[PDB]
Amino acid sequence: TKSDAITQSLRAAVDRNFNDQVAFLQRMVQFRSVRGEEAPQQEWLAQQFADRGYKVDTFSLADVDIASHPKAAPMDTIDPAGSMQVVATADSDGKGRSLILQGHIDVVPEGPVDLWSDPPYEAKVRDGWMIGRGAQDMKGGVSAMIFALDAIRTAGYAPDARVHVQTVTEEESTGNGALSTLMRGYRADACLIPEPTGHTLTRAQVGAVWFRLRVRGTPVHVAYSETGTSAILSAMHLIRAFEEYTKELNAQAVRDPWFGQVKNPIKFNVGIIKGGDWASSTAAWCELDCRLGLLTGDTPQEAMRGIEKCLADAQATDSFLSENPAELVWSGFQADPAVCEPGGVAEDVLTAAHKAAFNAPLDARLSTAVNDTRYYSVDYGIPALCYGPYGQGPHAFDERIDLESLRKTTLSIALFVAEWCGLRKL
Amino acid sequence: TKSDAITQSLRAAVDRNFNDQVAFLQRMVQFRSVRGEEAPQQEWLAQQFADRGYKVDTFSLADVDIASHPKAAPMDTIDPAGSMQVVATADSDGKGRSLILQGHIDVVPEGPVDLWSDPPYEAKVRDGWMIGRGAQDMKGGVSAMIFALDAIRTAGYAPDARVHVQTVTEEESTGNGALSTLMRGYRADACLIPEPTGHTLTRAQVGAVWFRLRVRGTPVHVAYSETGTSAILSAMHLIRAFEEYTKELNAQAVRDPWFGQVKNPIKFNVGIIKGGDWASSTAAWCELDCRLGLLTGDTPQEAMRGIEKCLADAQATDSFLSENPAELVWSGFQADPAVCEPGGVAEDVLTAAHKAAFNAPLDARLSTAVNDTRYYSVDYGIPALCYGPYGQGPHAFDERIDLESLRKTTLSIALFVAEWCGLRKL
Ligand SMILES: [Zn+2]
Ligand SMILES: [Zn+2]
Ligand SMILES: [Zn+2]
Ligand SMILES: [Zn+2]
Repeated sequence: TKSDAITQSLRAAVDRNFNDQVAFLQRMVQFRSVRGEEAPQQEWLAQQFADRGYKVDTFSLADVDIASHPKAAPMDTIDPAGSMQVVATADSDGKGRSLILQGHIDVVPEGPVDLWSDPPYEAKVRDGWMIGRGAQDMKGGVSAMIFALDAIRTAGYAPDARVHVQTVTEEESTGNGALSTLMRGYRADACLIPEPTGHTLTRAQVGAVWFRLRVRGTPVHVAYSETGTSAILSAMHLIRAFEEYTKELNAQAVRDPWFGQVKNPIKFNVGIIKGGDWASSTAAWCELDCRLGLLTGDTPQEAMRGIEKCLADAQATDSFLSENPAELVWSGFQADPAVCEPGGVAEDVLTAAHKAAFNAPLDARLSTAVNDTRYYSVDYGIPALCYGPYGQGPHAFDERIDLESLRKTTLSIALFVAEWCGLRKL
Repeated sequence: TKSDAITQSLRAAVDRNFNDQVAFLQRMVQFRSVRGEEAPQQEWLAQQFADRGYKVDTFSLADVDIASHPKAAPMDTIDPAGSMQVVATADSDGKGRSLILQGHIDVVPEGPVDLWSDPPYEAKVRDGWMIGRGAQDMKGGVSAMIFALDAIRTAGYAPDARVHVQTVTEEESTGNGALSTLMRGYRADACLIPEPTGHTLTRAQVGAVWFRLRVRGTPVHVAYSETGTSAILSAMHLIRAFEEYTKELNAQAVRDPWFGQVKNPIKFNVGIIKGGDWASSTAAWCELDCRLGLLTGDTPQEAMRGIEKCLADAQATDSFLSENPAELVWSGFQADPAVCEPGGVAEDVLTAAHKAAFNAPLDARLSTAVNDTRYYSVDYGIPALCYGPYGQGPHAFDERIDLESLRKTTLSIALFVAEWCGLRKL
């Protein structure tokens, strides 16, 4: 009765504030916070936190000397001094369990704007969905965690333990934002990141390596092409080589504890290609930006050695590459895989919070995408939960988030905070 | 003999003026007259022609309504109103045969500047060679044609017939600059273009078609790669299809009366590639700029239909393309092949000039590259000769011209003009 009344009041608070929440998310989605362009979104979030009475700490990857940590990933052409993190702290003298709530506010490129059916940064709301780049992955989740805490406040309460609310860059490229919050000093008894898991807990997740191949060739006139080579055709040779390696890796994936019975869990992608200068000249250069997954039994340095070996073996079978060996650039992720070890108390609390919010059991799922919980649990021994709202089209056209999923997910997170941290009268 | 005397005075004249010729050529090479950026080079040439007493006509592709000609080729992103031609005319009441001397002053992109051993637009001279983009192809030949006429003047003569000296853009991409000189009204009893043929007459030359393939595909999270498709992988499928088609075309090439015994005379090249947005997103787009040659019995229209069919056939067999057909864009050349039929009087005169200058018989060769002689002969019935100096590396790193060759070729052209046009004493 005591317990049901507090729950029914948080539910009330979440509904009361929900119209504001959707507006809040729309504003976020309208920030085109692609890589390198996140500062305005973070400035806004900082002021939003200030408005709610949090102590606010904003700092860059350079402020914590990011490259000094062995798990920091290389930053390619992006200046670490411009890559901004925001951590809001509600301090407390309470006896409950402290919590980190974290989400990323970087979003992946929208792609060809003409292929979206509603514009990617307008945040059009339609038939109970909001369409936008970042709406699902993961600004929706970010709105859910902030408003979970607003709901507790609206209901007349405050968490009975220290809480940090973290908004980070670089999740989609390195993970260095998440890592920097830990380098900066922030700890808690648990961490929850509301990636768009469709109301599931991510039980295990792959890691990943980003790498760029820079290929040369011997340019000649097309008329004399046999006397030269093409860097673009040689790049294609390497793509085929990496595809074969990836098939070999997936044949071995059956030995993995968690992903053993999943079909082709290791994914290889050539995401960006550029090369050549002239339709009637042999291409002298070609660059490929790639990604390769790794499983729970692998480390990134093992996967990097494997990548180097695959490339070394493939250079020998191409004439242009025997005279012009391709350069390998570590261009981003060197990311650990992670497991949410079953049987933890944090998961028990989320199970009960989920039950109350969705009137269903909490399902666990595998993920062939990376997420930032890995830093919290692998590197800092913090129980970490990846769990969030439902939507469609991450990294795709017409990415969209289910607004009723979001309401329920916001409630679930609020209920989680209440049990995990405990409540006190505001 | 009297003809031997005139030849010796022309030999002396070319030698006297050669240091000036080299400085003139260096200045030309120092103009980075890549496509769209040729106007300063043309403004300088116009003035150099005015300084020599020629009547000078400069006009753009727009000024002749280029697109109105059936042999005009598409201009892609390049504004015809800014593509400048220069035609210098030396009128005569003489009874000799009139002559066009023509060269292109557009140069192909230099490619990775760090892979040149001497910078591409510095025109360094070392060990009897000049290194530079355009030095061989074909600013060298332009200097030769200009200084051949300067030698005739130095020796105390003028050509005894009308001469037009033409410098044009667009040879490396469409041929529209050459065609515009003819649409403007310029005619003569013969035309000579000093492409760097290594002191050979080009007997026959391929045509060519430029085309761009614009792919789509369905972008997803690499994590769910199989859910979607890669536009990059689909572009590769098309490249393979065009390579197979080119193979079939070369199988049929045995029936060409000029190229029938050449191995692989038809060349396919993918010169430029761009695609995708993100290492961890499936590529939604990919664009390829290509070139395909065609042989002397083929027409550009027929080649174009063949390219369209090859593409149509290949769309069927790719998943992403089966639902997202790639678009073909005509991107430049729609260039006729050409033949310099043997037995012509112009060739006889060139043969004599060549023997006098080089003490060697004139060899004739086949070319697997297009040149602008096609318009003069095919479209306007003007006997046209492609013949010029020796170098190395057209469209390649460290393009260079042999200065001893340049000097002798300049004499050869002077001797050709003297006999073709006749000479009168100043
Ligand atoms: Zn995410
Ligand atoms: Zn993502
Ligand atoms: Zn040329
Ligand atoms: Zn050329």
